[PDB]
Amino acid sequence: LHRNSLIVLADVALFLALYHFLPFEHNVVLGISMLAFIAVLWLTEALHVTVTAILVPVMAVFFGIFETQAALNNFANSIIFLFLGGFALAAAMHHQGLDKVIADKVLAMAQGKMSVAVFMLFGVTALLSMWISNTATAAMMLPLVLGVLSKVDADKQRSTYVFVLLGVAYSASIGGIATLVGTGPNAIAAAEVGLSFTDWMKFGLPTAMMMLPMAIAILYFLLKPTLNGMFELDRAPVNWDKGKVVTLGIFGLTVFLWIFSSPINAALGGFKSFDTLVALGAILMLSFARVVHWKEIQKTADWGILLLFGGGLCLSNVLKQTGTSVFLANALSDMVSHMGIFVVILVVATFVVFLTEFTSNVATTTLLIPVFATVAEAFGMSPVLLSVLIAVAASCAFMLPVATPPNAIVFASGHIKQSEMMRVGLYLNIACIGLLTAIAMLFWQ
Amino acid sequence: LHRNSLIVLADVALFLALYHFLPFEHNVVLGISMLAFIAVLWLTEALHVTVTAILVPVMAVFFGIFETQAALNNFANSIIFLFLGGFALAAAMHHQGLDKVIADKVLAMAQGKMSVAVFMLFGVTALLSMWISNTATAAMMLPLVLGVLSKVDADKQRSTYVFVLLGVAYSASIGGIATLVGTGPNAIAAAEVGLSFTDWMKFGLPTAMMMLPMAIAILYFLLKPTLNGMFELDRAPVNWDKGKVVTLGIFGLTVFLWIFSSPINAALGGFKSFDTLVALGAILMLSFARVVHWKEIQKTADWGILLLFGGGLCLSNVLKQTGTSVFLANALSDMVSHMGIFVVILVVATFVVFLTEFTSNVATTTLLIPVFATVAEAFGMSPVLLSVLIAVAASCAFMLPVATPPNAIVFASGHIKQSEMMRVGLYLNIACIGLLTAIAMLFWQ
Ligand code: NA
Ligand code: NA
Ligand code: NA
Ligand code: NA
Repeated sequence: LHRNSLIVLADVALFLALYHFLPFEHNVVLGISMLAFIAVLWLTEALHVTVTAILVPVMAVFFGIFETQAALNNFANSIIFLFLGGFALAAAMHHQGLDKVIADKVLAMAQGKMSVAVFMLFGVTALLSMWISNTATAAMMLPLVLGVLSKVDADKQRSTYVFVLLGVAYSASIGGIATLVGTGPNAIAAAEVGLSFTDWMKFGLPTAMMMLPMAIAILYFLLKPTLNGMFELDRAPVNWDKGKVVTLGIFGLTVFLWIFSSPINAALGGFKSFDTLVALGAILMLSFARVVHWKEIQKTADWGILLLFGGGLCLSNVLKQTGTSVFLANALSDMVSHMGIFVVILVVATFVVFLTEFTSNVATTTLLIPVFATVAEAFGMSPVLLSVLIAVAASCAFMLPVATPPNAIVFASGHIKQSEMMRVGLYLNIACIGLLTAIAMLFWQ
Repeated sequence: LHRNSLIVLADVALFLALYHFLPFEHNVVLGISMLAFIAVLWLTEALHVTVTAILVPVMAVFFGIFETQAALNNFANSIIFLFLGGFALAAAMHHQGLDKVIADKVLAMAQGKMSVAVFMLFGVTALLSMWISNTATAAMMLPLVLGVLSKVDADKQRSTYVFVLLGVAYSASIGGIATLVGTGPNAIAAAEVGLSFTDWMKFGLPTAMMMLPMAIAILYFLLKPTLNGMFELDRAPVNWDKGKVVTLGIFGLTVFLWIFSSPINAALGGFKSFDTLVALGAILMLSFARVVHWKEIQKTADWGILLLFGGGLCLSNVLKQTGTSVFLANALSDMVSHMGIFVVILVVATFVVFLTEFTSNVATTTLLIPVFATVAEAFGMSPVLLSVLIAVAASCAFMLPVATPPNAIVFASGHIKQSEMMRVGLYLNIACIGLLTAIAMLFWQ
């Protein structure tokens, strides 16, 4: 009866059709049929992204691709735990309120000017996003933005107070592209290609550094009348209490180890997934130091995403084992050799940047990274480039809401028009396809 | 400064002491020192049970027992997922309110009599517990019990209304010993020795059937004046709405497959952890049938316990790999051969039944099952017996509150005295040590 129940039934039909009708060696048919099936379910979101994630192994197993345990093992991948460590680290500084104090301390640095208020609102949203989340950083910033944009209250004077709402909802998404914790895609890239925390920062941070000015410049150079206004610093001020200095201390130590993971680990006897251990060491320090309880981390942790990661890793392995990765590489062989590597990464960059407007950031990365990385490997090229690219571009959701929760959060502010966001995003999208294809060309040799 | 911070520091000291001072082959020292360290942390609960669980792998890995990934893989064990399926199945019938309707439908079967009210209150709490939880079934029953015990309101007439409060808090714990979903210990036993869902029901259900009458008989034959009273059926009645019949349908189908897993799987081509698949198939059916959203399952699921499971599995493997399992078997060799198998299981049964009053149900099972099962295997005996026994006896917490949340829930009802519970539990404990040692002897050949 429901829309989504039909999409599912239509998909079951599609699979059954592809399964019986495709003219290839059995394994490839199965792999293709599965790929299409999952592809739909994550794009349409007829079933919750995570339910789909769980579906991958159960299928794999039933269609004899893997044994039950072999398939589930995917879910305990070390990056998944690294991300859990990220969730715990966030949970700590939110419950501690260290996110609030970094907001006030930097926001009250601006004396009483709306000019240097919003520019410091974007700079904080981005810096906080690096470690916390997007969905979380946005919902946490909304009250702080509405507080400031209440002096220039005139909402007949909209474009003063739309530049700042849409400003943070992008700064949350751009701040995610900074480190391996922050947004899902980055994790799925790292898990697929085997990146360290300090590896994904070498890519992402430059890109975030580049993109945030480029994004504000585009919002600015539409309709900004914000060089005017005054402040209302209205609420109780903040102060470092029982180890908000300790949470920062652990955080600092954790981030330190993460950056210097390469020499620290090497000069420690080279432990296997060192970053994940650092992330668990975080969980342990944070608990021994009593600074955050567990019930907090259980609420903060998005187990749905943690599960999703594994569902997609499983998929990747389904593609390899069935030889679907190699079959597609053969199929694309003529096309990709006729295309330049510029052409390819331009097409890839464009495809996602717009496909991410329709669908969930992760859901698409969980779909695309496996297909692309594994096919790239069949061609005997380094799957890293394409993967990192997909992961970044997936977080380039700037057009409509429903693209990312940060978009839908500043939108529910019953003010910003559908039409408005759609065309700033349309510019920013293209702006990015440039910047990415540009940077992706520079990170080659 | 805090109590627990010192316990931890004292433990760090203890480890360091055992590590440097024990006079054995390196591996055994390491294994022993670890075993002791963890043993403390789970018994004292100086760090949250789950934080300790995470500590196992991080140790294992740092002390070169396992590689980082190999260690984490423990957490994706198929039973862990089977339990997640249980959490989803529960989440469904609670959000759907199918737990409420099974309460009313059976409670309103009793026309207006307190005699057949409380006897049907225990029978429901136990039946609901089989699938839901203990902590959850208890907190869900408390309002339904206080509703009934408001006609015989006279709390100078306490022992009418203490027999029923303490009655359900035991019926929740006894109902847990029925199936593989229900309480943690049962899962940790199944994961350790490789039990099917239908395997742990062959043990547990008879034991629950036996124990519930035996427990009420002991509460009854203390201070019961409840053959008197009348009903106040006060609140809106219940009715089967949008697929409360569907939730029951899936539930029924799931439970059906679980029981008949053996012939269904065998006549299907023998898939590996069939029960876990059935449990995931539950999650999928429940979502396709739209009957429960995911955000619900993420709230219901105790990820803390799911993580704990893996922490203990890891431990077990730490014990094997270091040969600590074999070293202890050699150490106990003279003692256990001097003891009868009766003597042994009597000592085991007694030890836990009382140790579970001081500590968390799971925490102790996660500690003891590994030690006992792996040592039992070194003796070349079937680790099943001792394990099942420990898992059951761990859920025999009847004395003080803080033993189980169900105990602490009916206690916060600002009525039942410390002294009262402590001596009913003291009888019921001994009563069980009999029943278990009795049954455990019968389940031999
Ligand atoms: Na982020
Ligand atoms: Na998106
Ligand atoms: Na239970
Ligand atoms: Na207990």
